[PDB]
Order: sequence, then C-alpha cells, then structure tokens
Amino acid sequence: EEWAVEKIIDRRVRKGMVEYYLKWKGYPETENTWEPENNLDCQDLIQQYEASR
Amino acid sequence: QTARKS
Repeated sequence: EEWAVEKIIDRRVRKGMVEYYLKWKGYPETENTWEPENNLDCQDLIQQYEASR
Repeated sequence: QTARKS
C-alpha cells in the first residue's frame, strides 16, 4: 500500500523514468528505496527537493 | 506525504 515518507534523499533517471530515493518515516536507512515518481504523493517534498538542488 | 513501494 502506501507509507509515510520522511524525506527525498536523491533523484535519478532509470529506464526513462524519474526515480527518487526515499527515507521512510519510522524505518531504518537500510529500508531506503528508489521509487518511480508516480509512486509518490509528496508534492511538498518533491518541489522542495527540486528547488533546493 | 506518502508513497507506494515498488
């Protein structure tokens, strides 16, 4: 399903899709995962990441 | 502020 995102750590393009490397709220860093942008409902975090980089 | 996994 869906899980709370703490922060976006990094961004890449893979296979033509933008992916974001996510720290999940309440999970260790070992659980960080790359997710395609369409998996996120994180408009505030994405715009803050994309403006501060 | 949520996301789907994989």
